[PDB]
Amino acid sequence: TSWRSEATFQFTVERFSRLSESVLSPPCFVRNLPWKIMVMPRFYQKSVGFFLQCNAESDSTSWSCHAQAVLKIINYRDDEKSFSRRISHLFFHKENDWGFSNFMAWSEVTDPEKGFIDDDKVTFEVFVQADAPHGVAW
Amino acid sequence: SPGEGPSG
Repeated sequence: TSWRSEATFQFTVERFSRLSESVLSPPCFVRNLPWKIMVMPRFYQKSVGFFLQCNAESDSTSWSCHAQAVLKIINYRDDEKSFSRRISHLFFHKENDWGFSNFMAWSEVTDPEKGFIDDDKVTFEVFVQADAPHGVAW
Repeated sequence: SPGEGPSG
């Protein structure tokens, strides 16, 4: 159920090579809160920005939830070549997302020989393990 | 660096 303490969810970004604005997945409910994948191009050389967002729409300022997560870009040819990074973060209203602005090089993820992109689609996955929240279910 | 942190 939505009260579960962990879940894995995926979001496939289409027309990936043409991405310009941040894109957001539908919510996955864990600890009864909505978690989402956020992806955007970033520049510093171009990189994939990949973030996990928690409970961002709520106007509450009382809530918090600590979670650990694995953020993964799927390699569709060989899951052993999928690329992942781990985070731990206390999510709350003023810091409702966390991840990596330079998760991977854009030129690598979009390289058709590497196995992450197919039909201009790239799939992102999050495994999130969340603690019981505070300041929500009183 | 992988740029760990918030999106904004």
